[PDB]
Amino acid sequence: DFGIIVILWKQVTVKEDGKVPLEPFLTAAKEVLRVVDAFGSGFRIVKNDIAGNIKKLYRANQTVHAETLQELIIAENSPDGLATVALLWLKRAFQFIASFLRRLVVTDKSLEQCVTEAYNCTLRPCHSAVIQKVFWGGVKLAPSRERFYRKLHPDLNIAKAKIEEFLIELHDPLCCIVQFFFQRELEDQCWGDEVYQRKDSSEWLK
Repeated sequence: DFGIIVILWKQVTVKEDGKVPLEPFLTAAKEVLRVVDAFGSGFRIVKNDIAGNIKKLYRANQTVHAETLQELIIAENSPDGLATVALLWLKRAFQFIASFLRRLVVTDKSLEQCVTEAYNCTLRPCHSAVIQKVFWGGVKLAPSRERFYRKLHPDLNIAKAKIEEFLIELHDPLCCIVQFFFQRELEDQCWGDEVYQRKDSSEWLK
């Protein structure tokens, strides 16, 4: 039922006010772990990042009861806030996953090459030398594109189409959070994938 990731991300509606609803975001965030699981144990760092930071954002909102991500981060008003740090790293992980999957579905590069390029433009500068070496060790455990697709859905054509549909629905909420983190001067290292992060949520397809 991989296609549920598209439905859940479509529920993360960014309206004209440019705020991301918190509960729909976290519900859809958890589904991104499917993508990560299809890569396997070489994505342990990314997996634990995403899962740990989802849980921290629920914990950071337990008393604040913010309706939107922006409201929660504004409430904390600190770069060391527990939601603020958790969302920094969840944002970066989703910029990595978006870049990896964009390259996978638009190019004929190997899956290992797609993940290398994705890492390089997202999480790599955020990682110490020793953690980069752990990540490269996990990239050695990369599956093929086809194995990875089939872990998502047994039909390769459905897996590819649904990754593309997911990328469209991830785009606006993610790019809104990326912009917000610049507005608040919270992101100093990870710039992400310039093609994906263009304004239109389907520009990257071309």
